[PDB]
Amino acid sequence: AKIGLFYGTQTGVTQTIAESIQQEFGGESIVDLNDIANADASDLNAYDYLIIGCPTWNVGELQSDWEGIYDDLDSVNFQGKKVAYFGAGDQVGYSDNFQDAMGILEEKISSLGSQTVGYWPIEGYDFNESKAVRNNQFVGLAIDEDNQPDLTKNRIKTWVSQLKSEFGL
Ligand SMILES: Cc1cc2nc3c(=O)[nH]c(=O)nc-3n(C[C@H](O)[C@H](O)[C@H](O)COP(=O)(O)O)c2cc1C
Repeated sequence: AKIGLFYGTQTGVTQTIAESIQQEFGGESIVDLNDIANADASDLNAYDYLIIGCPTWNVGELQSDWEGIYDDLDSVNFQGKKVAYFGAGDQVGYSDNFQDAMGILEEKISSLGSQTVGYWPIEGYDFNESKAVRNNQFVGLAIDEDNQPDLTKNRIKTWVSQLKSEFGL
């Protein structure tokens, strides 16, 4: 497929989100679903468009699978690639580290030369701090299944519509 979606998940929430995003784009012919646990950093070179999904764990940390491959990301040339991000988090229980993982990954990947696409508004959330916020916007789609499960479907539909334009679809 033209778009490669790489996700990491601990309790399965991020995977379900990834599956809905794939479905919203039109299926396997449009988006390849890849678990980062089974991937090598170089697998990311094969796509011009990437979607990175990662839930925040422990104290504002990367999901373990993303944690593992983090240092290897330096070996991938991201120049010219357009990358979107999404993450699962808990704004109530971790109000000081909401969606930190997504922020940590975007900081690293954008520093390697990629173009971030898919900024999302912060107004629909209530949190104190997040490493995923830049100039009053999230760097990617923030999902909260713990506190706002009723908003997920529409958030995904809206975000995917937004990305289609930016990914040339
Ligand atoms: C031990 C623990 C630590 C967590 N830490 C954070 C955090 O620092 N920031 C955040 O936004 N969410 C945090 N969360 C919420 C999770 O990211 C959230 O439950 C998410 O749906 C987990 O996704 P997964 O099933 O894909 O791994 C934490 C949850 C648990 C159980």
